Parts: sequence; structure tokens; C-alpha cells
Amino acid sequence: STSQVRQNYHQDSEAAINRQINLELYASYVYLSMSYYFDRDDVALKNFAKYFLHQSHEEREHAEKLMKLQNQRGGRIFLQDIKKPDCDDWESGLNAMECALHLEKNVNQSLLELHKLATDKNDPHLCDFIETHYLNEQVKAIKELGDHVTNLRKMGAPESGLAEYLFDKHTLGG
Amino acid sequence: STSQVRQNYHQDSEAAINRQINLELYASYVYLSMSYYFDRDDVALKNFAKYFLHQSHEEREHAEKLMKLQNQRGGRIFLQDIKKPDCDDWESGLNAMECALHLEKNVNQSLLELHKLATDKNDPHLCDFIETHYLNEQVKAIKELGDHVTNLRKMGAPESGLAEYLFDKHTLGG
Amino acid sequence: STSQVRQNYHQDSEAAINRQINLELYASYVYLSMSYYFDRDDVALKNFAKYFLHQSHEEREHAEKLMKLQNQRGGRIFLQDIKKPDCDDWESGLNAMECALHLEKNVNQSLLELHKLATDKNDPHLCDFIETHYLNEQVKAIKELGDHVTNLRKMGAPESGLAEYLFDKHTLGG
Amino acid sequence: STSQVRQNYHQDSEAAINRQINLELYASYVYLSMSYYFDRDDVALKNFAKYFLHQSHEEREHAEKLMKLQNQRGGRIFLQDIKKPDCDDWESGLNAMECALHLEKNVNQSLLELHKLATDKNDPHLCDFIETHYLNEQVKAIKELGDHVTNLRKMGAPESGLAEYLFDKHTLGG
Amino acid sequence: STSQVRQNYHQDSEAAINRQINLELYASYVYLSMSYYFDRDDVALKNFAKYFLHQSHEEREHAEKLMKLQNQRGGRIFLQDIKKPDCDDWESGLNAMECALHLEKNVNQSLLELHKLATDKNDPHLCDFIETHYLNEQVKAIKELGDHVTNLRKMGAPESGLAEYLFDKHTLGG
Amino acid sequence: STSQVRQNYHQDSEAAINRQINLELYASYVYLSMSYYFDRDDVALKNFAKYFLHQSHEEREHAEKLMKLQNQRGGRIFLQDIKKPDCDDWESGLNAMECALHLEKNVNQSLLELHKLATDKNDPHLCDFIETHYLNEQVKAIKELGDHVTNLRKMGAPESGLAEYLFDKHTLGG
Ligand SMILES: [Au+]
Ligand SMILES: [Au+]
Ligand SMILES: [Au+]
Ligand SMILES: [Au+]
Ligand SMILES: [Au+]
Ligand SMILES: [Au+]
Ligand SMILES: [Au+]
Ligand SMILES: [Au+]
Ligand SMILES: [Au+]
Ligand SMILES: [Au+]
Ligand SMILES: [Au+]
Ligand SMILES: [Au+]
Ligand SMILES: [Au+]
Ligand SMILES: [Au+]
Ligand SMILES: [Au+]
Ligand SMILES: [Au+]
Ligand SMILES: [Au+]
Ligand SMILES: [Au+]
Ligand SMILES: [Au+]
Ligand SMILES: [Au+]
Ligand SMILES: [Au+]
Ligand SMILES: [Au+]
Ligand SMILES: [Au+]
Ligand SMILES: [Au+]
Ligand SMILES: [Au+]
Ligand SMILES: [Au+]
Ligand SMILES: [Au+]
Ligand SMILES: [Au+]
Ligand SMILES: [Au+]
Ligand SMILES: [Au+]
Ligand SMILES: [Cl-]
Ligand SMILES: [Cl-]
Ligand SMILES: [Cl-]
Ligand SMILES: [Cl-]
Ligand SMILES: [Cl-]
Ligand SMILES: [Cl-]
Ligand SMILES: [Cl-]
Ligand SMILES: [Cl-]
Ligand SMILES: [Cl-]
Ligand SMILES: [Cl-]
Ligand SMILES: [Cl-]
Ligand SMILES: [Cl-]
Ligand SMILES: [Cl-]
Ligand SMILES: [Cl-]
Ligand SMILES: [Cl-]
Ligand SMILES: [Cl-]
Ligand SMILES: [Cl-]
Ligand SMILES: [Cl-]
Ligand SMILES: [Cl-]
Ligand SMILES: [Cl-]
Ligand SMILES: [Cl-]
Ligand SMILES: [Cl-]
Ligand SMILES: [Cl-]
Ligand SMILES: [Cl-]
Ligand SMILES: [Cl-]
Ligand SMILES: [Cl-]
Ligand SMILES: [Cl-]
Ligand SMILES: [Cl-]
Ligand SMILES: [Cl-]
Ligand SMILES: [Cl-]
Ligand SMILES: [Cl-]
Ligand SMILES: [Cl-]
Ligand SMILES: [Fe+3]
Ligand SMILES: [Fe+3]
Ligand SMILES: [Fe+3]
Ligand SMILES: [Fe+3]
Ligand SMILES: [Fe+3]
Ligand SMILES: [Fe+3]
Ligand SMILES: [Mg+2]
Ligand SMILES: [Mg+2]
Ligand SMILES: [Mg+2]
Ligand SMILES: [Mg+2]
Ligand SMILES: [Mg+2]
Ligand SMILES: [Mg+2]
Ligand SMILES: [Mg+2]
Ligand SMILES: [Mg+2]
Ligand SMILES: [Mg+2]
Ligand SMILES: [Mg+2]
Ligand SMILES: [Mg+2]
Ligand SMILES: [Mg+2]
Ligand SMILES: [Mg+2]
Ligand SMILES: [Mg+2]
Ligand SMILES: [Mg+2]
Ligand SMILES: [Mg+2]
Ligand SMILES: [Mg+2]
Ligand SMILES: [Mg+2]
Ligand SMILES: [Mg+2]
Ligand SMILES: [Mg+2]
Ligand SMILES: [Mg+2]
Ligand SMILES: [Mg+2]
Ligand SMILES: [Mg+2]
Ligand SMILES: [Mg+2]
Ligand SMILES: [Mg+2]
Ligand SMILES: [Mg+2]
Ligand SMILES: [Mg+2]
Ligand SMILES: [Mg+2]
Ligand SMILES: [Mg+2]
Ligand SMILES: [Mg+2]
Ligand SMILES: [Mg+2]
Ligand SMILES: [Mg+2]
Ligand SMILES: [Mg+2]
Ligand SMILES: [Mg+2]
Ligand SMILES: [Mg+2]
Ligand SMILES: [Mg+2]
Ligand SMILES: [Mg+2]
Ligand SMILES: [Mg+2]
Ligand SMILES: [Mg+2]
Ligand SMILES: [Mg+2]
Ligand SMILES: [Mg+2]
Ligand SMILES: [Mg+2]
Ligand SMILES: [Mg+2]
Ligand SMILES: [Mg+2]
Repeated sequence: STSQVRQNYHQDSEAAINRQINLELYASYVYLSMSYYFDRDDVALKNFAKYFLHQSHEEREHAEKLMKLQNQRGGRIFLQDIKKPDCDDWESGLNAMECALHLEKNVNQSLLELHKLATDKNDPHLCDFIETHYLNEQVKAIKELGDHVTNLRKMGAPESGLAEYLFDKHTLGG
Repeated sequence: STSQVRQNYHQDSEAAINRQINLELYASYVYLSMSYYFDRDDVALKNFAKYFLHQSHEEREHAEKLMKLQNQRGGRIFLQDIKKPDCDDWESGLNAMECALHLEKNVNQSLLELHKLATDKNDPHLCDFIETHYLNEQVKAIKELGDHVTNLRKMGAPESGLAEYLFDKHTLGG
Repeated sequence: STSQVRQNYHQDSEAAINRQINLELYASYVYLSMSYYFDRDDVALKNFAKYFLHQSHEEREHAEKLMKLQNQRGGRIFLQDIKKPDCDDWESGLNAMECALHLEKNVNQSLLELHKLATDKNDPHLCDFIETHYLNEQVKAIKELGDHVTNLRKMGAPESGLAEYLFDKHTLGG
Repeated sequence: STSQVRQNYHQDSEAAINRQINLELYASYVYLSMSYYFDRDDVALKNFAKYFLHQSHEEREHAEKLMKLQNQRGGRIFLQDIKKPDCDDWESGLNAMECALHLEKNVNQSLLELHKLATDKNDPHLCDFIETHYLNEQVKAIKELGDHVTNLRKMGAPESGLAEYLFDKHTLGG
Repeated sequence: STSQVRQNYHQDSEAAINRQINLELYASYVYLSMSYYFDRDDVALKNFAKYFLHQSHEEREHAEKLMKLQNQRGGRIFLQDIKKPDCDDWESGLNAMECALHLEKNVNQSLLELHKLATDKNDPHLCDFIETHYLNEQVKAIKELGDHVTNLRKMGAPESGLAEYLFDKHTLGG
Repeated sequence: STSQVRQNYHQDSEAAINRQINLELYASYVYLSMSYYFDRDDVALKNFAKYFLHQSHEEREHAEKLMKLQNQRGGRIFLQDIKKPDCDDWESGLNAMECALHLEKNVNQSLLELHKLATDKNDPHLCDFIETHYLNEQVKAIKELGDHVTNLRKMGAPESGLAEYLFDKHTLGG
């Protein structure tokens, strides 16, 4: 039976929102894994660890907002397994930042495909939701990660452990 | 090569900590799923939703503390997929509370098996970690969920939607 | 029928908790009796009276925490008569302090037997409960009472009513 | 030998005060038992539990004031065993309230018999003590418990677990 | 003659506590020596000096708590010479941090042997004392020192005097 | 090779400063031992214990200032074992105060010999250091301990446990 609230909400959009919820939860899990890598005693970069833990908690918030959207529009949430991150060892601060850049660009591509679907189904509320809450967040995240990668490369990372140490203090510390 | 920090930390304990990290992340995901079920427009119990979202965020903290422990002791974190919850539809406030009770007792049983292992490997630091940060938390969680189940049953849930409405306001609201 | 909360809680542990509840209530009653002895007009040591009344109220709190534990774990409270203290006349400040020392060491021995049982039944939550809330409390109580007995003996109690008077002011007063 | 303070204090009054001390301690123990019944996971009415625990602590204060009176008048305190409550399972909020009503009327009858004795022995200080500190307290307690019993009966207790739940929140909660 | 407070306290446990007191005083002396090495005009790392002086004062507190425990349990303190540190010249910030790591792991091993003894003598109060006040302190200390060693190695210490200078400012300074 | 800072600092003065550092650490250890003697349950004079613990921590500060002096002048610290106190049992408050008096006069004699050496080597900076930071401290310490010994003797210590009790409260308490 049709939800009493549902209006102009295509079944393909509903399914795509469920896919996006899984992707945001996956991103949360990737950042959680990265964070505790930097907490290892043989890595020991505490501001890298705090930066990625914050990004993990952000992504959980991104997922919860999409779950709230699904219910606002009268769709039904269907959850899937959250796959483990492809990587147990992230190697260095520079490599983790490059992996985060690549993650945040795949999430953006998924959101752009979701916006194209919403446009094709003439769902301006969903278009505005994506634009307002997700697309500029992603552009800002990608720009920040690019900036971080550039600085770590210019400073001599990953071979310079002094580069990663000083970036941890001065950019992330900090 | 052996971590420079590692002392009295058995390889079986290290593996069991990695298993427990996955279980805590799984519990976080179960509570996330339960929370947004109560946010559906055709369920609409906002204090059930907030209660379970808080429990989800707690469990993420439980996982992060175990990741920090692994690194404190010189073990190595190895992550696995976070399985989706077995349930997409949690049916009622009473049923979700019963499922949470059953989840929090399985997590407790895993922690008791972890404590038995730590005891068998003569690891008093790990025993104290489990006792201090996990075992009484679990006893309190189980007692609270039992209390909630009892009240919902006595009030007439799940058949009485008025019971679940009033429990949402007065116990969870609240 | 089994409590919906009960997990890893042996029936022998449940019975031993009920025994301990009675012992804590008994200790509360002993200290109540001691307190009002020092309120008699022919004893008249008001800080001895306040010290023992505080210890009485503490013990009631110890009993209530064990009652809460019984319910947290899904056991059932069964109460017994609270026996009157073996003594109506406590004779002196020194003698009451010696009787309190002997009481607080019997309570400790009961708690150590309860911990041995919890250990034998592989109940780490109950072990941690006893260690966290009871065993160091008892060690501190026993040490304080020993200290008090020593000072009263060194000052010349019980034969010196001036010793007990001055201890009442300066140590208990006070 | 006669206390240096004793004046106009009959030996029968002294004995009756000792009886009343035991009764007040018994009442304290009854309310303690009732309180933790409502803390069970299969009863779970936390404001019933707090209400009865407060009444328990009140009664201990009633006992201590009578112990102080005994010494003020030059009598000698003699303590007896505190009998366990006649009931381990109090069945419901309504039944516990009825049992408390019956307890508070038996305590009142004992205090009225104590006042008749004080009157017959021409002890106006003891009459005034009873009137000032005990008799209106009892009338207020009995009226409050009657009010509570009436409301629980009108709301449909004990068969309505919703009645007891809502009384717990709104009258005792509360 | 037996202390009036002593209960369930084995003579082997008493002796082991005296050994541990000496070890904690020794650790205090090692850190004192390390601190003033970094105060030399030809070493001149003032935050290394302050870090180790703080660790020295901590260890004195660890010793004093064990002396208080000995008396709480009715044992008798017997002191031994505090041996001088094996090292007059600690060579570098990295080497001192490695020596501190090795010291804090030997202290941990002594505390684990003390806990095994307490367990074998069925002394749950002493087990809880060790777990509560010592074992997690040690795990945290060892993890922090491991982290410090890792960062100094990654930054290029000891050959890079710039590495030790910058670690002194940014991690210890500071 | 000669320290770049060293000027007018004789090698005999450098060695004598190292001897004095050991003596101050020894004094710290003596007072630590005395403090915990008064913490025993069969001694139980808590203000004697706090007085001596404070004196212990003072002496550690005296040692650290001499270590800083050694480095200020370009000398090299060389540490020796800290001998255990000659006494495990200090017998009484009066005896401990007499032992402290004798300790503080031996430390003074060592400082006067150090000043004679500095004078003979025409080292006015070292003379002024000793005069400014040590010699009047010692005169004050010796005068205070003499005062304490006198009062304890006049009050009837050590045979009067009441004397030591009251001195603990009124002079040290206090
Ligand atoms: Au990778
Ligand atoms: Au990978
Ligand atoms: Au990657
Ligand atoms: Au990557
Ligand atoms: Au659109
Ligand atoms: Au289910
Ligand atoms: Au299911
Ligand atoms: Au379930
Ligand atoms: Au379920
Ligand atoms: Au263990
Ligand atoms: Au007795
Ligand atoms: Au007796
Ligand atoms: Au006794
Ligand atoms: Au006794
Ligand atoms: Au256990
Ligand atoms: Au009954
Ligand atoms: Au009954
Ligand atoms: Au009844
Ligand atoms: Au009744
Ligand atoms: Au009267
Ligand atoms: Au060395
Ligand atoms: Au060496
Ligand atoms: Au070393
Ligand atoms: Au070393
Ligand atoms: Au133990
Ligand atoms: Au001596
Ligand atoms: Au001696
Ligand atoms: Au001496
Ligand atoms: Au001496
Ligand atoms: Au001079
Ligand atoms: Cl639609
Ligand atoms: Cl559709
Ligand atoms: Cl799946
Ligand atoms: Cl990857
Ligand atoms: Cl922007
Ligand atoms: Cl190991
Ligand atoms: Cl191993
Ligand atoms: Cl996997
Ligand atoms: Cl399920
Ligand atoms: Cl608790
Ligand atoms: Cl069970
Ligand atoms: Cl069983
Ligand atoms: Cl009985
Ligand atoms: Cl007795
Ligand atoms: Cl303590
Ligand atoms: Cl009379
Ligand atoms: Cl009479
Ligand atoms: Cl009796
Ligand atoms: Cl009854
Ligand atoms: Cl009134
Ligand atoms: Cl209502
Ligand atoms: Cl013993
Ligand atoms: Cl023994
Ligand atoms: Cl020695
Ligand atoms: Cl060394
Ligand atoms: Cl921690
Ligand atoms: Cl020179
Ligand atoms: Cl020279
Ligand atoms: Cl030496
Ligand atoms: Cl000596
Ligand atoms: Cl002066
Ligand atoms: Cl005085
Ligand atoms: Fe996201
Ligand atoms: Fe958890
Ligand atoms: Fe107790
Ligand atoms: Fe009463
Ligand atoms: Fe230590
Ligand atoms: Fe000194
Ligand atoms: Mg509908
Ligand atoms: Mg997806
Ligand atoms: Mg860390
Ligand atoms: Mg982000
Ligand atoms: Mg699957
Ligand atoms: Mg648009
Ligand atoms: Mg837009
Ligand atoms: Mg925007
Ligand atoms: Mg290594
Ligand atoms: Mg697992
Ligand atoms: Mg909502
Ligand atoms: Mg929880
Ligand atoms: Mg896979
Ligand atoms: Mg244990
Ligand atoms: Mg524990
Ligand atoms: Mg705890
Ligand atoms: Mg049941
Ligand atoms: Mg018993
Ligand atoms: Mg009085
Ligand atoms: Mg006590
Ligand atoms: Mg009976
Ligand atoms: Mg414990
Ligand atoms: Mg404790
Ligand atoms: Mg008389
Ligand atoms: Mg009676
Ligand atoms: Mg409760
Ligand atoms: Mg009442
Ligand atoms: Mg009897
Ligand atoms: Mg009146
Ligand atoms: Mg009145
Ligand atoms: Mg003795
Ligand atoms: Mg040793
Ligand atoms: Mg300096
Ligand atoms: Mg330390
Ligand atoms: Mg020797
Ligand atoms: Mg512990
Ligand atoms: Mg701890
Ligand atoms: Mg040079
Ligand atoms: Mg010397
Ligand atoms: Mg003490
Ligand atoms: Mg001094
Ligand atoms: Mg040697
Ligand atoms: Mg001068
Ligand atoms: Mg001066």
C-alpha cells in the first residue's frame, strides 16, 4: 500500500537513496579504519587520527540525513551489509589522504548520478536536497583533501617522517 | 617484527580484540537501522528514534576504545566487513527493544569469552580493561532494556499503539 | 520462568547476593545501635554518635546497591529477618571501635567468599561489581578503624574518659 | 542506679519507647523491601521504588528520634531483632500501597497506645513529644496512602499495567 | 604479634609489596637522572627535562600509595637502598625515551607477577588495587613512550638534533 | 673537552656538588620512610605522616636545584646509589623528630664544608648559591625541629601516647 505522504517520488529514486545510504555508511567505516591506523604505536600521528575520526562521524551524519529523507518522502529504508574498507594498512599520512580524496570523489560521482536521476524524474525537492546538503559539501571536502595532498607532497612525504610529523602539528593540530 | 611496546599480549588476545571491534561496529549498525525505522512516517516515534541513535553512537565509541587498546598493547587492527542487520523492519517499539536486549546479551557473552581468554593467558591489564570499560556497561544496558520491555508489555504493546506512544513520551522523552 | 535479562548468573551467586544483602542490613543495624549508645546522657560523646550513625546510613546504601544488582542480573530478592546486634551496651568508645573493626572484617570475609564463588562460576561482571563497589571500601574502612583503635589505646582509653573526650573532639569532631 | 537526668519517666513508658523503636525499624525494613521489588526488571516502576525508599529512610529517622528521646529522659535503649517483612513479593503497585496503608495504621495504633500510657502516667513531656513529632505525621501518611490507593483503583490497577505506569509517572514522578 | 587489621593478607604478598615499593622508588630515581641530563648546557632540551621530572614525581606517588596499602592491610614496610640508575649519560632524547620504555615494561612485568601472586593467594582486594591503580597506568605509559619513540625515529633522531629540538617543542612543549 | 659555559668552576667543587646531590636524595628517602611509618595502622599519626612527606618532597627540590646548578656552571652530573635509611622502625614521634634533627645538622655540616671549599677556590657565585638557597633553610629547619623535640619532651613523649596525639593535632595539624 502507498505511503499516505508519498508524492512525486519515483521508485527508482527511492532505490538510489538506499544505495547512497550504504555508500555514506561505507565512507564512515573507511574513515574509522584510517583514524585508528594513525593511533597505532608504530604510526603515532594523533592529529591525523582525530581528523579522520571526525570525518567518520560526519559521514554517519550524512547517512542519517538520507534515512530521514527516505522517510520524509514516504520511501522505505532497506539496509545492506557495510563492506569492510579495501585496506587494513594505509601506509602513510600522504597515502591515507590520497585514499580519502579518491573516496570523496567516488561519493561525489554517486551523488551526481543521483541528481541526474532526480532531474530525469522531475523531482525538484530531491534535486534541492542533494544540492543543499551534499554537493557543496563534497566540493569543499575534495578541495581540502587536494590541498592536504599537495602540502604533504611538497614537504617530502611519505619518505620524510619529519614532513608528516610537522603537517600533523601545524595543519591538522592540530 | 615485534612491536617495541608489546608485552604479555598473546596473539589469541589480539585476534579476539579484532573480533570484538567488528561486533561493536555491527551493534552500532543495528541500532542505526532501528533508529531510522522509528523515523518512518508510518511508525513516527521520535523518542524511540533518538534513543536508538544514541545507542548507535555509544557503540561506535565502544569500537574506537578497543581500536585504541589494540594499538596501546602493540597489536595490529584488522577490520572485516560490517554485516547488515538481520532485519529491515523492526515491527514495533516492543520488538525493537526485545531485539536490542538480545543484541546486548550476545555482546556480553562475547566480552565474557574475551575475559576468559585474557584470564587463561594471564593478562591482568586486559582483564581490568574489559571489567572497567565494558562489563558493567553491559549489565546496565541489559537491565535498562529489560525494564523497557517489561513496561511495554505491561502497558499492552505492541497491539496498543497508545502504549507505545505514551512510553515514547514519558520513558524515552522523552 | 527465566527472567528475560538473566545471562551467566548462577543460582548459587543469586543466593549468595541475598545473603550479603542481609549482612549489610545487619551491619547497618549494629552501627545504629552503637550510635545511640553514645547519645545516652551517661555516655555523651556526640561525635562518636554521629560517626556511627553515618556508618549505619552507608551500610543501608551498600544493601540497596546489592538489591539493585540482584534485579539488574535477573535474580530475585528474598529478604530475611535483620537480627538485633549481639550487644545492647557497647561499654566505651574503644570497645565500640573494636567491635566495628571486627564487624567490618567479617563483612570483608563474606565479600571475599562471594568473589571466590563468582570466580568459580566464571561471572566477571559480578567479580568486577564486588571489586569496584565493595572490596576497597572495606580495606579503607578496616584501616580507618584500626587507626582509631590504635589512637584510643595510645591515649589511655577506656579507663581515661579524658582520652575518649579528646578523641571525640579532635579525630571524630569532630 | 538512677540516671542523674531521669524525672517523671515511668519504667513502663521507657519499655514502651523501646517497643516503638523496634516498630519504626521494622517499618523502615518493610519499605526497603517494597522499594527494591519495584526495581526488579520484571516490575520496573522506578518512581514507586524511589517513593518507598524515601519512606524507608524517613522511618529510620523516626527510630533515631525515639532513641534520642530515650536518652534525653534517662531511660536505656534495648534493641531487639528487626523481623523481616512478612512478604517477599508485593505483587503490584496497588497491593504495595495497600500494605503500606495497613503498616502506617498499625504504627499509628501503637503510637496511640503509647500516648494513652503517657497520659495514664501523667507524663506531659512524652505526650507532647508524641503529638508534635509522630501523630500528625501519621495522619498525613495515612491520608496520602489512602489517596494513592483510591487513584490506583479508579485507574484500573492492578490488572491495568498502563494504570500503574501512568501513576508512577504522574503522581510519584514522579 | 598480628596486626589488629590484618585479614586475608599473605606474608608473601606483604614481601612482594615491599619489593614493588623499592622498584617504584628506583623508577623515580631513573627519571630524576634523565630529567637533569636534558638540563645540561650541552644537551639543553628543557621540555624533555620537564617531561622526565614529572614522570619522576609520578613514580614517587606510586611508591607512597603502595606504602599506604601496606599499612592499610596490616603489613610492615621494610625499605631497601634505592640503587643508582645504571646510566649517568642518556646520550639523546631518543635513547632516554627507549630506556624509559624498557623501564616502564619491567615495572609492568613486576606488577603482573604481583597480580599473579595475589590471585594465587586468593586476595581479591589486592588484585583490585593493582588493576585499579597500576595496570592501566602502565599500559598508558608504555603506549605513550612507544608513540614518542616512533615519532623521534621517523623524524631522524638521534643524528638529527633538529628532530629532537622540534619534538621537544611540539610534542613535549611543550 | 671543556664545557663552553664553564668559568671559575673547580673540579673539586664539581665533585662536591655531586656528593651533595646524593645527600639531598638520601635525605628525601629518609623523610619518605619516616612519613609512611606514621601511616601504619599501629602508629596512626596522620599529621606526622604529612609533615615528613612534605619534608621528603622539599629535599627532592633541593637535589634538583643542585643538578640545575651543576649544569649552569658546566659541570657534569654523576649519580650514585641512594642508600636506604639506616632505620625501618622510627619508634615514636619524638624519636623521628630527633632523627630528623640529626639528619638536618649532618646536611648542614656538608653544606658548610661545601662553602669552605668554594671559598678556598675563590668561587663567589657558588658561595652565594649556597648562602642564598641552602644555609638559612637549614638554620630554619634545625630550629623548627629543635622546637618540636622540646615540645614533645615537655609534653611527656614518647611514653605518653596522648602527648604525641595532641602534638599531631595542634602543632602539625595540623
Ligand atoms: Au590501499
Ligand atoms: Au588496499
Ligand atoms: Au585506498
Ligand atoms: Au589510495
Ligand atoms: Au530536479
Ligand atoms: Au527481526
Ligand atoms: Au529479521
Ligand atoms: Au532481532
Ligand atoms: Au528480536
Ligand atoms: Au586476568
Ligand atoms: Au559486646
Ligand atoms: Au555482647
Ligand atoms: Au561486638
Ligand atoms: Au567487640
Ligand atoms: Au570473575
Ligand atoms: Au503480602
Ligand atoms: Au505476605
Ligand atoms: Au502486607
Ligand atoms: Au497488604
Ligand atoms: Au500527658
Ligand atoms: Au644506558
Ligand atoms: Au648504561
Ligand atoms: Au637504559
Ligand atoms: Au636504554
Ligand atoms: Au585476586
Ligand atoms: Au634509628
Ligand atoms: Au636504626
Ligand atoms: Au636516626
Ligand atoms: Au635518631
Ligand atoms: Au666565595
Ligand atoms: Cl509518488
Ligand atoms: Cl514510481
Ligand atoms: Cl547485504
Ligand atoms: Cl583502499
Ligand atoms: Cl563554499
Ligand atoms: Cl607479548
Ligand atoms: Cl603469543
Ligand atoms: Cl570481511
Ligand atoms: Cl534481527
Ligand atoms: Cl551500576
Ligand atoms: Cl543464567
Ligand atoms: Cl544456575
Ligand atoms: Cl528470617
Ligand atoms: Cl557484639
Ligand atoms: Cl584507596
Ligand atoms: Cl522517674
Ligand atoms: Cl517507674
Ligand atoms: Cl530479639
Ligand atoms: Cl505483608
Ligand atoms: Cl497537616
Ligand atoms: Cl499521559
Ligand atoms: Cl592474614
Ligand atoms: Cl601468611
Ligand atoms: Cl639494602
Ligand atoms: Cl640504563
Ligand atoms: Cl585508557
Ligand atoms: Cl673552570
Ligand atoms: Cl679545576
Ligand atoms: Cl653507587
Ligand atoms: Cl637512623
Ligand atoms: Cl629567617
Ligand atoms: Cl586539647
Ligand atoms: Fe558523505
Ligand atoms: Fe558495545
Ligand atoms: Fe557494608
Ligand atoms: Fe514511623
Ligand atoms: Fe610506577
Ligand atoms: Fe636538603
Ligand atoms: Mg498508509
Ligand atoms: Mg551503494
Ligand atoms: Mg593515541
Ligand atoms: Mg568529509
Ligand atoms: Mg549477507
Ligand atoms: Mg537544479
Ligand atoms: Mg541547489
Ligand atoms: Mg550549499
Ligand atoms: Mg618496531
Ligand atoms: Mg566478531
Ligand atoms: Mg522524524
Ligand atoms: Mg547501549
Ligand atoms: Mg568482502
Ligand atoms: Mg579479575
Ligand atoms: Mg574490574
Ligand atoms: Mg565499572
Ligand atoms: Mg519474563
Ligand atoms: Mg547473611
Ligand atoms: Mg545527643
Ligand atoms: Mg563503614
Ligand atoms: Mg521469622
Ligand atoms: Mg576490580
Ligand atoms: Mg575501587
Ligand atoms: Mg549516674
Ligand atoms: Mg515493637
Ligand atoms: Mg532500577
Ligand atoms: Mg511514611
Ligand atoms: Mg535472637
Ligand atoms: Mg500536641
Ligand atoms: Mg504537628
Ligand atoms: Mg596490635
Ligand atoms: Mg624490588
Ligand atoms: Mg635548564
Ligand atoms: Mg610514567
Ligand atoms: Mg647497605
Ligand atoms: Mg580491576
Ligand atoms: Mg583503571
Ligand atoms: Mg662543547
Ligand atoms: Mg654524598
Ligand atoms: Mg593513613
Ligand atoms: Mg626540611
Ligand atoms: Mg651499585
Ligand atoms: Mg649569602
Ligand atoms: Mg636567605
